[PDB]
Amino acid sequence: LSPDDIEQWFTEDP
Amino acid sequence: PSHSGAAIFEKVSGIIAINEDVSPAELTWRSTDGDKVHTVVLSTIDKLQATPASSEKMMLRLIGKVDESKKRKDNEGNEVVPKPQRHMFSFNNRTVMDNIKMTLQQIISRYKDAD
Repeated sequence: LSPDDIEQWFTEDP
Repeated sequence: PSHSGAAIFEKVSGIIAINEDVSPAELTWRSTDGDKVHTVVLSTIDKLQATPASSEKMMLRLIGKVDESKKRKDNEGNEVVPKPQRHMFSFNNRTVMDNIKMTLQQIISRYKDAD
């Protein structure tokens, strides 16, 4: 819904 | 795999092609079917965002330079702090996106070295 949401895609999880 | 890489724009599919023959060099996205087309100025590209290979998350983000020093006034007669340009693209082959992120870096650095 927000830009930060798409940013998480780059952060992901190990 | 240089100056071209099948990229997805606005959730739509197409190919992303870069041309450094034009000043300032730009990038043009062309749908697969040819229903949508997009153009971006690379010379502004201040930062390149790309999802790691280890991350199943496929995506590529382009950051355009800004100029908040300009100080633009709003309809309310008050000054505002402009925001930096940022594009969002999606790829299916880490290699293709890898080329774009690599090729784009060559353009920025190309202008960075000059200044």
